[PDB]
Amino acid sequence: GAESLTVAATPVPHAEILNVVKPLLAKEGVDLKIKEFTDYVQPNVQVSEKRLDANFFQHQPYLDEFNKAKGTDLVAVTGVHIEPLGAYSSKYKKLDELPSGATVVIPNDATNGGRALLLLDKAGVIKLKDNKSITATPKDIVDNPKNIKIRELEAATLPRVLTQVDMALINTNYALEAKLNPTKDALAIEGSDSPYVNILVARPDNKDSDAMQKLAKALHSAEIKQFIQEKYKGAVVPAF
Ligand code: MET
Ligand SMILES: [Cl-]
Repeated sequence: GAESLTVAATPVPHAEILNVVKPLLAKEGVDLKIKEFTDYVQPNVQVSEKRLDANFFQHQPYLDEFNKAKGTDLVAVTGVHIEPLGAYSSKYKKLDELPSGATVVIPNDATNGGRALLLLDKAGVIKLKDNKSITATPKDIVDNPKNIKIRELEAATLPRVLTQVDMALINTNYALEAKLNPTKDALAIEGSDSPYVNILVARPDNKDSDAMQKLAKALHSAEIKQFIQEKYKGAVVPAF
């Protein structure tokens, strides 16, 4: 009979990708059971608490910081895709239009906050210190001529505050659920050669299990690459 494999995922793109791989896995004796979560904490907690076998929602910087903060030992299995992060505005059409004292909201977790600040640096809105890392904070800003006010709120909440700020830097999974189009709507956007490949994550006990390996291989398949390309039209970039 089939091997059970339970995977927590954010709904878009992750759970969509998993729904498309699920039949391929069934044909290799693996019964993939997908559980959707809307947040960036519970998928890890569920795996670490031995409730689910794996998850698919985060990048490696986030994982490493999560294990540090929580004292857990979740491990990456394979990389799947990149979601270049965009800056969105309901009020302005290009960065040059941002007013003095503009409110710019970014995620309040260490890695996605740092990532957002790095995009602001790349786009020339602010400048970060020369020795900055990818966990930069607003304290690391060395130039802010427009006196931008950097606001920090939980990642999932940013689409809901978009109309109440001048600009928001929104994780693509959340942007796509909100019907934002990163390639058309973004005022600035990351490149895809970045630290932020989204990874399948599991535990030491199952990373090298037969079922886990079959899932990992399916997630590098030509078929999944095609799905990602046609479905997300460049908003989600295959990492293989
Ligand atoms: C929980 S780390 C952020 C994950 C999100 N899908 C991104 O790539 O931006
Ligand atoms: Cl753990």
